[PDB]
Amino acid sequence: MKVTKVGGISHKKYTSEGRLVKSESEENRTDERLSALLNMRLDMYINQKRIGKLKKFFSNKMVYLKDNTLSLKNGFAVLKKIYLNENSEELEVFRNDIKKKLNKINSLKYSFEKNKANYQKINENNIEKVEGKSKRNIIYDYYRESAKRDAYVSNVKEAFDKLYKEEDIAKLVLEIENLTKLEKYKIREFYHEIIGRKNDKENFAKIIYEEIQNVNNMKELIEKVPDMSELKKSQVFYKYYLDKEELNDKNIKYAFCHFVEIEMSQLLKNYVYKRLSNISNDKIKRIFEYQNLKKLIENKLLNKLDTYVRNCGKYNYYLQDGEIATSDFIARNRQNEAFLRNIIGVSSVAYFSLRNILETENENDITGRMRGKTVKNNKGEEKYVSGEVDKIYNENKKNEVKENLKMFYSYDFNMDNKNEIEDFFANIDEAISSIRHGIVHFNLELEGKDIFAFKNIAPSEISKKMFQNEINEKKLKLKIFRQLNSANVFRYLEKYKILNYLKRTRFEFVNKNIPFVPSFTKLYSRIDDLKNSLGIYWKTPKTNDDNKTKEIIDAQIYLLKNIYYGEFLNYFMSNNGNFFEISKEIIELNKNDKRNLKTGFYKLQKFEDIQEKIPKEYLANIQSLYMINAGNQDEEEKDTYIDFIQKIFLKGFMTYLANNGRLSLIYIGSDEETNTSLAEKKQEFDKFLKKYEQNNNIKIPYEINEFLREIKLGNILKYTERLNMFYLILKLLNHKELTNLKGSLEKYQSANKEEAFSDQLELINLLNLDNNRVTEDFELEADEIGKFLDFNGNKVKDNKELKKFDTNKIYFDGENIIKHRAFYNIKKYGMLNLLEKIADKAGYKISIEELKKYSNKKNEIEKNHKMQENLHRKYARPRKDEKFTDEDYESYKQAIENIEEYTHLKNKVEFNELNLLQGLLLRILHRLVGYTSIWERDLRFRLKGEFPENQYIEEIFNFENKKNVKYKGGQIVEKYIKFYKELHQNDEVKINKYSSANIKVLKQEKKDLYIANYIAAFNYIPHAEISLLEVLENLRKLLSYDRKLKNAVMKSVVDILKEYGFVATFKIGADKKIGIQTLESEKIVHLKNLKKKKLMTDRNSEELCKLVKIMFEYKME
RNA sequence: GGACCACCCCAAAAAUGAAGGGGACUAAAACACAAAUCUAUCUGAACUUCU
Repeated sequence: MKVTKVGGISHKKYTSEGRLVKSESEENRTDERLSALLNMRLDMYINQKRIGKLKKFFSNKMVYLKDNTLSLKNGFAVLKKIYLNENSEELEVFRNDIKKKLNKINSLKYSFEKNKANYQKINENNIEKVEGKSKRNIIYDYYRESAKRDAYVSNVKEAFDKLYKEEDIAKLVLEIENLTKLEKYKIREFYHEIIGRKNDKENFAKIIYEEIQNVNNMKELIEKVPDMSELKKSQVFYKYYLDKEELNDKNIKYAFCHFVEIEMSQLLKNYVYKRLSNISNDKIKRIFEYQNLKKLIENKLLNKLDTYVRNCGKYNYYLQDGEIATSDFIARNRQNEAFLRNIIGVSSVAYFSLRNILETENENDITGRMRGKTVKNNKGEEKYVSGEVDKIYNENKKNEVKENLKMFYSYDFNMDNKNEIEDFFANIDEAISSIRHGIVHFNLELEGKDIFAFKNIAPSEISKKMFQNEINEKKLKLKIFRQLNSANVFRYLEKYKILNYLKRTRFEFVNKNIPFVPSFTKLYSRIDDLKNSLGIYWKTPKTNDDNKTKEIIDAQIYLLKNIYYGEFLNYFMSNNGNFFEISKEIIELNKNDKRNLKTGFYKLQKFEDIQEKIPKEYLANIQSLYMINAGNQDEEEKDTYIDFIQKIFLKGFMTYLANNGRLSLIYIGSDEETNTSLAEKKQEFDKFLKKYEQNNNIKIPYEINEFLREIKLGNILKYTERLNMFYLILKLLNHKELTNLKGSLEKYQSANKEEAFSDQLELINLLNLDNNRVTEDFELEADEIGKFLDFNGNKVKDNKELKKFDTNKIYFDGENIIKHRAFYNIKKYGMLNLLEKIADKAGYKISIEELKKYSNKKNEIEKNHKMQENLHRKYARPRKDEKFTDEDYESYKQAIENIEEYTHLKNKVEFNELNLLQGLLLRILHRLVGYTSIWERDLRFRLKGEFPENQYIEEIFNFENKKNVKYKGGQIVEKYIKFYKELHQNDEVKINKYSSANIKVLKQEKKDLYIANYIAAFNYIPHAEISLLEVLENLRKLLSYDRKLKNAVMKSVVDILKEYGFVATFKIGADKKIGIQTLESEKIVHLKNLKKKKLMTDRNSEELCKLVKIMFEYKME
């Protein structure tokens, strides 16, 4: 019986009591909802025809008691009178079950009132510490210090041994294995015999409640009532005497037999009672054996102790004198703390992209250095430091640094200046340290707009000139023009069809601060699916070429996309406009649909009670309902809150596209006699743009300038100085982190209800016209292609041998390079000599006969891909004969087997499997940074929670800093280890665990705490001297303080492997060590109906599937 | 040490059903103008409807 998450209501805890709260207003809804749940649904109260019809009848009928009346509500002998549609003497049968329903509601009503806000900053002897006020947090605050931690473990072991006696558990493990279904009560009623409730309710329940009223002291109650159970005496001390008695070492032991009994009950509710669950039967052996169970419960109370101490440190920076942490505070706090862990992550990628752009052989980072400034010696006071930008000019890498600078920036550098460039790398490195110090100074003052302030940083002569040549209104016109050309618009439209387009649609480049809008891709893809379900009148372009259709749709998307973000979202979100005209329409289109008029079970019924009076506030209510009902649906689904919100922005867009009034975008697209006249138009303009990247200010031809005269822009940033440094960070970022940085700045604005990065998000969108997808005229040294190719068993290195290698000239084709898109990302992040070593171990090479088979099968896919689409059409919509007999089935099987063995073979010689491998290795390493950033935030929280004094702890978590008294030099791990040694100076072996001889094994193997500097600096990527399965091993050792993070390491790695089409079965041995048992590429099922003949056509090739398993296991030497 | 196959919080006279609830409160995800294609689509309830 779910109580919350049903309207907009949710349990939100407050100062005086916890409260059921309708989404926005803080009024009490606890009495309103719990009176509404006080009803007996009459289908409970009961092959598939008589049963299935009666359940639909009595689900409408509810039996409630308002007020002490048995009247029924619309949605045995007394049950049939309702079925024959025909008072109080009859319905008194149900009060036996409604009194059990009433007592559940009164117990839940008291369950919400005690779930109140706990954490309160206090001020005892001039230090600001945070304590809990709840009954449990009084126990955790007693054992808060690290000295009393061993007494906390012993009291759990003492309480566990008084409740569970090694054969009561041993019989209880047997009953969990020896059930399948409907036998839960035998486990349950035996477990109540272990606790002993039958000699508790019947002997002490009514006795002890009288004596609580008299003696008002636990010491006097035990003297008054002797011979209590050790668990019952533990329960009374928790409820009636824990708030108001002082905690001695003798009376602290009463609270632990109740804390252990909760944990054993929570294990039964998850692994026995509810759903069993779907996990295993081998899991149960690991959980419930007595020596494992005694270890697991104390490994779970020590988790709950450490989350308290971590919360007392987290709520010490974020809270004033002065305040109690209500759920309004806590939820806003988490969305600001998740903001910080995304800016720590964006400065770890920006270091990493600055290490590839300036190739360091040491892979050792970065201060201080990257400009030449001398410093005084101990003797003589005369030296010159080793600046890495001056290490260019010793190795003469300036032909290669300028090559790496071109991939990130597209500015024409001149390495002969060499003082202008060393000032440019200073302004990149000072910009990353500026947002690094912003994380520190978002503690004393909660203003996130000042972490991108970039104060006291003057831009270079390059970075000023580079920014103004990417903002001014003439250059943005030649990026709109490049996006129009690259989307094949000039080839599939007439000249006046697009001049009429450019006179109307304006290009902004304004964030508009609207939450939860769908992207237009993922919304264009729904059109042909939803075309019949909604009154759309659209025609997706269909042509018999299927490479022409991909290029018309790529022009169909881009032309409608600038309508969607530019003109549409200003119309569709103004208070004048049709938002609720469409929102009430789609709820009616689902209600008045067929087969929902049969049974009124349409899914959009839970939206009809929402009005909200504003289209912008309506989304913030739907996006609030979405965030509270995430994680309920399994497999998961097309989720309702996103599916409903994609219908509004697609019905409303196609209504905005019909009314006023451009609708010639359908027939783009149609006149084949026109496309002959525009066939070479894309080639003439692309030849111009390659002459534009070689030199900008040449000349603009007349046919170019007729488009550029009409392209209109919304807003220009006008060059403030602090955006100049924020631009240099964003060019050092891939697309996945750049949208995470786009998302985290939007979620900061919607959480704090202010606009603070509206100048920053406007500059992210001026990088949204920069992704070119024909990337990026980089050089392709032909030796570097040929480390993956084997010409007669040897790597092709000579450029003449590459022409000798192939014949069909899908490679070299002199005198040029075919320049595949896969080698862009593998070289920008290179990670190019690494994937040589992985491919050499796995034998992944491009054979001659395997490349020769490519050009044979390439002239056969167009026969196979067309024949697959034709036979699939007989399967989906026959409409004529109700055929697709078995002779069509076997012909469809041989069609998709040939597409499968070609697409696996196309992706190998087009290097798309290396672009998938590089995309997979880097996606894992960008995710594991996000766990070491949680570790850095939760490291200062445990230390500030343990020690509210000792202000030197904050001096650990600084990054230059020149101010520190005790911990001067080093990064976080190098300064934490000397904090750890001077704290445990009397408690070896813990010093010798971090001793200077032990630390060399600890650092080289990247064990317990040196994996944090290893992951966050991306030190895997040049050499990989420790494998991923040992990085993931050492990260779970690092995150062992928090169990929800130690468990979510492997869950986030399996889910990354599942996005790239792999099903991973890891094994974790008896030693803490991870190995892959099996990888399989996930099966694309064809013909999902007909229930017997599926085809399973796996996505990634088996040769790539082996090659990923080597990548996790690859270690240097 | 065994992840994937979470975690935390509140509820013990009557109301021993702790056989219950809660969590944007806490992680994982999801949402976002990168990419990638061979999975009919569309309704629904804990396989079943559709033109």
